[PDB]
Amino acid sequence: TLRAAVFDLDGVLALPAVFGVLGRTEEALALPRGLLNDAFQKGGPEGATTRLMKGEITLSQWIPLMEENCRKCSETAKVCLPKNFSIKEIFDKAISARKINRPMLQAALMLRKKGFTTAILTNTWLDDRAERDGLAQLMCELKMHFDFLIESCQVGMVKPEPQIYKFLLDTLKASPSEVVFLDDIGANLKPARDLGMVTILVQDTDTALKELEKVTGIQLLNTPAPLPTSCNPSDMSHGYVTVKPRVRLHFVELGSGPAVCLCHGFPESWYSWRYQIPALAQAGYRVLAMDMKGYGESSAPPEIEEYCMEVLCKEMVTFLDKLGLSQAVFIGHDWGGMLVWYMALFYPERVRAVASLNTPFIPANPNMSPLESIKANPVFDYQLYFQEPGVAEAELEQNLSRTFKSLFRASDESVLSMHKVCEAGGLFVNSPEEPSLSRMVTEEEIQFYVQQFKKSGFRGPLNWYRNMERNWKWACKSLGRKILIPALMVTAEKDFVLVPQMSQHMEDWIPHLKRGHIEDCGHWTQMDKPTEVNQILIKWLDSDAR
Amino acid sequence: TLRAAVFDLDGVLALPAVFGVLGRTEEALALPRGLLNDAFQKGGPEGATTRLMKGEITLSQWIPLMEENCRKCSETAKVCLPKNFSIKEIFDKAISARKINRPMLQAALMLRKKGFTTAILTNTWLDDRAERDGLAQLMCELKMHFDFLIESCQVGMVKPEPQIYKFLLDTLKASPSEVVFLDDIGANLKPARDLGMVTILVQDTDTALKELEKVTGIQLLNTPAPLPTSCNPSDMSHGYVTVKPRVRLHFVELGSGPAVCLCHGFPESWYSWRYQIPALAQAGYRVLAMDMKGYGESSAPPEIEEYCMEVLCKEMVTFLDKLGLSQAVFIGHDWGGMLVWYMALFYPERVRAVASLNTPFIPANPNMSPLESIKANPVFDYQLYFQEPGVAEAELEQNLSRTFKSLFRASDESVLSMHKVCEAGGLFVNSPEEPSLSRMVTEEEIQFYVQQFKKSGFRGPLNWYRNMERNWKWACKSLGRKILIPALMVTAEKDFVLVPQMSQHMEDWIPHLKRGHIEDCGHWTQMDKPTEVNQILIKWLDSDAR
Ligand SMILES: COc1ccc(NC(=O)Nc2cccc(-c3ncn(C[C@@H]4CCCO4)c3-c3nc4c(N)ncnc4s3)c2)cc1
Ligand SMILES: COc1ccc(NC(=O)Nc2cccc(-c3ncn(C[C@@H]4CCCO4)c3-c3nc4c(N)ncnc4s3)c2)cc1
Repeated sequence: TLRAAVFDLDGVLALPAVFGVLGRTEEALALPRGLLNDAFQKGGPEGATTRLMKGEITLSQWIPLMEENCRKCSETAKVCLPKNFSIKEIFDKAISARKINRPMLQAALMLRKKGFTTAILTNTWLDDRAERDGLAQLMCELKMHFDFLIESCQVGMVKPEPQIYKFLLDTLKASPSEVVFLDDIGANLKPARDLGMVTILVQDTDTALKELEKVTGIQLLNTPAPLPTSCNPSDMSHGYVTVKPRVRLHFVELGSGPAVCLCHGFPESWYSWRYQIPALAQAGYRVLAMDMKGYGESSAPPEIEEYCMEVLCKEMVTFLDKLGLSQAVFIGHDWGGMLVWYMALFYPERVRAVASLNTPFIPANPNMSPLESIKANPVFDYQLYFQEPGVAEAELEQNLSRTFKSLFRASDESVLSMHKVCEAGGLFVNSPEEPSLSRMVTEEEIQFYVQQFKKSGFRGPLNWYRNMERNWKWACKSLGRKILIPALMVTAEKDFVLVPQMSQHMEDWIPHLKRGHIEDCGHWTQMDKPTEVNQILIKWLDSDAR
Repeated sequence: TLRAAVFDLDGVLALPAVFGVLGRTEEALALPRGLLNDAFQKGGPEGATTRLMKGEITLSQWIPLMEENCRKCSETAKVCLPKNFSIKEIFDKAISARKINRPMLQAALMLRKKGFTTAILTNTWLDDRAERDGLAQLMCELKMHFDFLIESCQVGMVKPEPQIYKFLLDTLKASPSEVVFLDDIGANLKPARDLGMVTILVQDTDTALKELEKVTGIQLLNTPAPLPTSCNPSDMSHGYVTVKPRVRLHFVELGSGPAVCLCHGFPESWYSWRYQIPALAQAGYRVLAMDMKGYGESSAPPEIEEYCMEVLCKEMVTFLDKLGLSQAVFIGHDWGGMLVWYMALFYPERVRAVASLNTPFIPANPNMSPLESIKANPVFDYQLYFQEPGVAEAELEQNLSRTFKSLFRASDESVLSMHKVCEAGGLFVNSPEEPSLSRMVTEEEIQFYVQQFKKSGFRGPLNWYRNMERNWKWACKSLGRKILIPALMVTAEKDFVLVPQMSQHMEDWIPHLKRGHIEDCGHWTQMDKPTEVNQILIKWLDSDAR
């Protein structure tokens, strides 16, 4: 019968409770017990605090009124408030110290994953303090995970008034018996109970979650570590820049701070960074997740030479110019990782820092043709298969769902055996018509890639491999250079195409190179090990990129 | 015969010349005259500096080589270099001190305006220093104003090599006699002259521009103050956010730094901010120029209530949520100015600072109907004309070019007389069928507005005026509040609709309100006085918004 879960903010989704700081202050300043809490609730439904919680006045208008109540209370109690007593200081510190209650958020996230409608119902204020951004940032992080956020100061009603509960029920489109309501204030829980809602008085989080698990029949405690937050394509800001007459680049954009340009590989999408986008934005960065040239909503001209590294890099520099960005940190994976090393070598003034997942930096051999190197290693046979225009396109485009389900597999999921691809006559000749779904992806996520690839197919993406000679000639111009800007190389233990050992000599050309290494990780780094990718990238960004 | 102008960077488009710092350093450290300049050019075409200028090595690889040449030169000269002599420090300071030569840039801008192809040809380096962003920012500001930027380190050729001149001519698609080439180095001018180009040796800017004016036949010196840089719609980054199922918001985005959300008025576009967008981005802000709901590429649902302030504000808060922005500075003009005051009153935690052009903040009268106030003032008669759905739409949509040419007029250009609009039967009844073009706009800029309005017409825009009662009821909830966040009110002397005196009591509700005032400025503030709007906004942003 239960299908909705409602959470309070202070003392439930965020700890320590801002309210509990009035008690801590009394103790720290040796004031009479309850003095501050009494001045706070002074006047009850007609008092200054209710006016604040209903949105009649702002927090900065409330501060002097709370101070006057504090003076009145101290007078009656026959005590003196200290020399430099400040309600502003006390509240600034309390609000700043209040952080998200991670296990409570995890429980809300699990209930919503299981089909519950979730909401935050809170008695809050209109915050106009100079330091208001901290609270704004917290409310943003929290709210994205819920169906509804109901704030007393916006609705002009306050808990425990019965009208706010009828408003919640109307917002939820649910009858009281269908709702679990969690609150740390027993008085605010009473009208929900009186209406017939399941109520949980929250003291310690663990007990509250045990009651929540018992009543919902859903495992919320001791659960496995969840995946980082992903992206819903229709909820993102989509950006479009024309870099030249027939070429436009599409990107997804989230967050504020230093620009972080994410560059996917083959045959991928901006969506390959879905687990990184929210995390990097939350870490204090402005994420620009590209659809590389030839992919998704970006233009896909047919000509091979439109996909040589020199032109791709020139376009990424134009992309920055048109957005008015002097620099970006460039993070690439696979072919994207190759491009980012080239951006660092040719346009260091535009590259704040550079990081590559899997793709090593190997200097060009000015004596050997690049095709000779590919022929020497049996693992790179698929690249010769990719050479003849039309051959790989026909195979990869034949059945899109089959293509992505065969490609996107974890290291233990029987990934494509790429030896003798040319001899066999294709990539999927020993592959099932209907592959099983990898643990890394949902059916819906595969259908997103299928839909994206319906627009342009595989011509542009395969063209990235068709400029060996052109790329070699351009790379030779960089032979006397070193990469001296901040650089990170992330190796994936079980990537059998871009093996960790291929990166071993990078320090000869990148002396200050920093590294990351991910164990039990295949080629599809971002979706294989998203938590670890996020951990490595955020740590390096905060230390080396600002 | 002349149709192309080529400019050097160091000593021509940027001053003081980075090269002249070697001489200043010798003088300041009392080193033998020419010692540093000699170590700099040591080895000539085979030396370290040519390798740097050709892109063989980066600036950070060059620094130790220059230091070794400095040691060799001092040895031969029988002198000692000082205790803490640093080539890095010297160059960091020289590059940072180098600023754009504004009169040279103005001359290039005028020549391009008159149909010249313009280019920058420069001997430069691959900058990987920790402080490289300063130079990146300068190159970005400069390059946008030119057809081509040719950098020695990217082309692998250097002035005075004849190949770079043949490459320039091929890039320009011009014969030498058609080209003016300006350089501060006589040796680098010689091959252009030998090819038959018009050459100008640049010492002082004034003399160089007198020679340039004489040879081109174009007034470049003593010219009137130019307009700020505008926007070419096809060169901007275009962003799109779905705020709810049937509503998407479009915006143009430029720059990095604190988010600045520009909100246009009626019946306008993001393009109404064209002179502000480049200037604010250059000032160190991330500009988000909206197409407000009902306009341009943003959705335009037909329902009146979709355009009440409460819903418009809720959507702008959702817009911030989806972009991952905790706050933005909100700057509005006209109806946009009305919305920004409402954002400050209802969502102060999301508003970094608020500024309005022309639109005052007038608290709601809880005793009088908003329609009663409009009827009391004859100037607001056009608002009653705007009430009946369909009437104003038919008149404004009849001839789009006529609508915008009649509307967009400076204070001295016989703007619409809005008295007895209802009695007359319309806005344009006493207006010509073919209005003259205002000095504020080009024919092309009018056709941009015409094209934008072809999509949705005037229904959504007029609906902003159709929520008087709803807006009044919502505004009454804010009657006990004050705006205590940073606020700027900009009045326009000759706006006869939004008169400066209408803002006179704003300090009663916004005690710390800052002001700007623009004389001889009509209603269309941004295009009437763009230089002054930019000056007022940048000054206030830098002082009050970060
Ligand atoms: C079947 O589905 C797939 C999907 C993705 C891939 N991934 C790739 O093919 N990744 C990729 C991306 C970019 C370059 C390479 C690559 N594969 C082989 N080499 C050859 C080098 C040369 C000597 C040692 O290995 C390179 C590289 N190309 C370059 C280059 N052009 N410049 C610099 N370093 C390298 S490494 C691979 C493979 C199969
Ligand atoms: C014919 O082409 C045009 C193009 C643009 C305009 N511009 C406007 O109509 N601007 C505009 C925008 C927003 C509000 C108003 C406005 N016009 C009259 N009042 C009435 C006030 C009330 C008492 C004194 O004047 C208001 C305002 N509406 C509000 C509101 N709803 N809330 C708060 N303050 C105001 S001022 C005007 C006019 C003709």
